[PDB]
Amino acid sequence: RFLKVKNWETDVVLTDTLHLKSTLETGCTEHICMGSIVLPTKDQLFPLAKEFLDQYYSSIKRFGSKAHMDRLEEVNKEIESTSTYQLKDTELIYGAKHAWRNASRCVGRIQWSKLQVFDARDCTTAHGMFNYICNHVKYATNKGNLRSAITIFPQRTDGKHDFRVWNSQLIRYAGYKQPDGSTLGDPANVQFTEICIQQGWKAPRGRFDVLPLLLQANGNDPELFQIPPELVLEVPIRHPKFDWFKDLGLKWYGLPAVSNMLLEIGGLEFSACPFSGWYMGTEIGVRNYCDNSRYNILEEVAKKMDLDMRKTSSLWKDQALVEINIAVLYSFQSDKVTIVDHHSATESFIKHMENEYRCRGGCPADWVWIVPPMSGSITPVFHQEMLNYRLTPSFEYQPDPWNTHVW
Amino acid sequence: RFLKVKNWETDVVLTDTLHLKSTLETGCTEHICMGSIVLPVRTKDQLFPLAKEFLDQYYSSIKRFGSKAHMDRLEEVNKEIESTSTYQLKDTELIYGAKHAWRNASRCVGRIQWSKLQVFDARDCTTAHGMFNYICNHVKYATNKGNLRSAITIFPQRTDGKHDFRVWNSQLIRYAGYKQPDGSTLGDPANVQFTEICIQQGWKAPRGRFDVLPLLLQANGNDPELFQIPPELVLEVPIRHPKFDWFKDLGLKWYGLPAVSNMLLEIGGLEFSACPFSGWYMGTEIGVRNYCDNSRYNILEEVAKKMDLDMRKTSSLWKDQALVEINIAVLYSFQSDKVTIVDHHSATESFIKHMENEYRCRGGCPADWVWIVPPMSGSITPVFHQEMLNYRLTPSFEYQPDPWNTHVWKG
Ligand code: HEM
Ligand code: HEM
Ligand SMILES: Cc1cc(N)nc(C[C@@H]2CNC[C@@H]2OCCNCCc2cccc(F)c2)c1
Ligand SMILES: Cc1cc(N)nc(C[C@@H]2CNC[C@@H]2OCCNCCc2cccc(F)c2)c1
Ligand SMILES: C[C@H](O)[C@H](O)[C@H]1CNc2nc(N)[nH]c(=O)c2N1
Ligand SMILES: C[C@H](O)[C@H](O)[C@H]1CNc2nc(N)[nH]c(=O)c2N1
Ligand SMILES: [Zn+2]
Repeated sequence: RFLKVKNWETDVVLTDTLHLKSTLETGCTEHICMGSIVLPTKDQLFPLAKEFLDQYYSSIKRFGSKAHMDRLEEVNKEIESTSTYQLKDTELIYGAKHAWRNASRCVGRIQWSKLQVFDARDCTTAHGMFNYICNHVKYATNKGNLRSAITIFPQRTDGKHDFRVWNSQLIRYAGYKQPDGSTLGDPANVQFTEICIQQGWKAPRGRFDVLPLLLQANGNDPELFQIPPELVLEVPIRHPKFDWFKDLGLKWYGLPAVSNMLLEIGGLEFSACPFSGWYMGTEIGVRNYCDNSRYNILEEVAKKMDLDMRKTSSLWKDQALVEINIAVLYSFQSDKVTIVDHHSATESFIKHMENEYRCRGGCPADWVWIVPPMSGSITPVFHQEMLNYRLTPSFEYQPDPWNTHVW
Repeated sequence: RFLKVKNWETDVVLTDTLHLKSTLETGCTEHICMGSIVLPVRTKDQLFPLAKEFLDQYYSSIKRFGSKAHMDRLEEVNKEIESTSTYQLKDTELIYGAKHAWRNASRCVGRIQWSKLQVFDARDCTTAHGMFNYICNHVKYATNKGNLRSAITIFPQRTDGKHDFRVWNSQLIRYAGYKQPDGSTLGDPANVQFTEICIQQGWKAPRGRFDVLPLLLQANGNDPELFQIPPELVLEVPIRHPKFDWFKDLGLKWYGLPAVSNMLLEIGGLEFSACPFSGWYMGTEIGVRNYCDNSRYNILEEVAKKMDLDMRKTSSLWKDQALVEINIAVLYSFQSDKVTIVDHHSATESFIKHMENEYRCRGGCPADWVWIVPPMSGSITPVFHQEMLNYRLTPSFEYQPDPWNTHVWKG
């Protein structure tokens, strides 16, 4: 029932009681652990609504009050007659902040309660979506002093009227396969980049082409839109000591803004719900630049540091990886754009765990995702036992709509 | 029912059917994953099925499943069990047994090596002194003057669990750590408690940053007794850096032979509570963990100082810079002295070919992602991008409590 988590660096032991209020399934059984797998009705809706509203009213310390009780009735009546219901603004804001609070894969949740919510449930068209998004981008960016935000489009209905942002992030770079055989730009977005061009995007066909947005309103065929270039804050990448570094022509964008997820609040499904905070340095320096499936630039970088690339045991990949990441951090900082390093992020996430443990009775955390893709054991989270479980409200991965929609 | 794992870098999808032969539990449920938790006397009743399972396995793999030879051995073990309540493994079974425990060790990146394991059978051992000598020979053979070879020594199985063979050291070779009256430890901090226990049994401690602790050995459930590994048997590598000449002046060395002595080898239901095993190091075990954990030698501060890194903001990645140099030094030192070591790139790459081969020939390979991915440079090693299934197969190595917590003293 009660379960302990031990930190093996500090010996601090925490007791998790929050898991018993756990809802969905993990993918694991008594027989098999799936911790490292990336993807493991009126009757159905009311329990979900009730469960959500009970946590809301308890959170505002009016559990069992008439204000509480009255609301449970109204939602039930609306379900029985309308087949869905609408969240109050208070509920929407609480629902959103908690979906982030419950995201077991996010190292940055110390911040969870500072989420600016933009209610875009009155949106009806893709142009409308584009407007709400540009406003999201500008508010969030704040000329480099980034602030967390999420924008919530209308909730699923019969499911054929879904609002969706097709891009996986508001801001990402194109990818083109070349007659050469290699790939120009980001090969993560190759498919999506063709889909855009296959819908009349004049792609400048470069390495760092900011992609156009594909907005789907009300289950309609989606449309292209170019984020005002002045709204996309980008950072040229230089090193505090390697002068030649800029000659690689590396740039990255300041705003990570995840837009392919599904927000579930009290049984309601918000299928377009882009949110954004700010980067941990390693997301760009380690993953975006150094993954083989990505910009994959280690080979070329080590070659400029004059490192011995003849044997893996010289650790040249490792030397170059550090420098690449020093440079990302330095570049963003020089330009006063919010970024956080993995030491500082993970340190803040331990403080946030301890808070969640005494304050909430626990904190679902996915260790595989929380530990940075560099220097794991020199970050405090490496030594921290974490329990992983699915609470609601939540964000959930949804598959690329192009796999789904018809025209 | 088949399960698939994806490699997110290569898009290679594998199909695991071996998880179907798993019986033991994981600590996980449909409602909780305990994937990151470190730790999540047997009756005749339960024993024969475990024997039977095991021997069905052995005979399958030698291609004798169903043979008169297989049925005879089942019957013979059967009888032996109800007559004497336990049973003895044949040699061929013991060897098969201990290879498979390593094979099934899901937290072990070194398994491409599994079929090459030198089993020493120490099941005629009866005293601690007997234990010392078996172990000395283990260490000599395994070392092989720096050209390390994998080995395990198996002392007698548990009986009533009142007569256990134990090695009190968690590794056969490990440095002392001595807590000072001011809170600083002198030496490796992981071994403070064991160090004191040794000191208590009358070991006279040199008290330096690198003293090789004595073996504490328990035979037949008896109290244990001290013993010095002969120093000429203990291969050590002083740590220097290829370009940094001041690195040697930090006075660091490490031992060559990693030899886990605190685990339990279960084969066909039998429990071998002393089965020290040894292989060779992946460099990061020393360079990242042993040296750079805060709870270990903690040399980061000292190394980065000497390198003149900017130490006033963590965002200089000074800590990350110093970590790499230390790891370069470890691999450099070991190669220079011709002591076997493998780097984390080479090791994870081998594990991937191993894993892939293990799906092809065995229908799977249990693997614990959290332990397999190295504790530095995770994503630039290919295991990071590897989906893994973790499950428990027997034979197996199990953790067991430190015995001073359990052992009842005779005095
Ligand atoms: C404020 C700074 C933030 C930091 C530093 C941060 C950090 C991260 C990181 C490092 C990851 C995994 C990254 C990856 O490799 O893909 C992640 C995942 C995630 N984060 Fe955050 N986060 C922040 C803000 C937010 C916000 C505002 C939300 C939503 C309100 C959020 C929700 C999520 C979710 C749902 C995931 C899992 C994504 C997936 O499955 O692909 N985070 N976070
Ligand atoms: C060929 C040399 C080997 C290499 C490079 C290697 C690699 C490793 C590493 C790096 C670990 C985890 C290290 C740690 O953090 O404690 C490990 C764990 C383990 N290995 Fe190996 N291994 C090797 C040989 C062996 C052998 C010969 C056996 C048994 C015959 C074995 C069985 C195990 C077991 C049971 C664990 C888990 C230990 C625990 O849970 O504390 N390995 N392996
Ligand atoms: C297949 C699949 C499943 C899943 N759940 N997720 C993905 C996105 C991939 C995975 N891992 C990297 C990449 O996502 C790209 C990075 N995501 C940014 C997370 C972040 C950081 C700071 C602030 C934020 F608002 C958000 C793919
Ligand atoms: C509590 C607990 C449970 C468990 N299963 N294990 C431990 C040992 C920890 C793991 N990490 C630090 C320390 O183990 C240090 C010893 N690990 C060497 C593994 C190895 C490498 C190469 C060849 C070999 F034969 C063996 C503690
Ligand atoms: C297969 C494995 O689960 C996969 O590569 C994971 C590992 N940990 C991760 N961790 C984070 N933060 N982001 C990721 O994309 C991944 N990928
Ligand atoms: C809490 C966490 O499970 C623990 O610190 C683990 C993580 N992964 C590890 N991986 C290896 N190889 N060795 C370890 O000691 C650990 N420690
Ligand atoms: Zn699990």
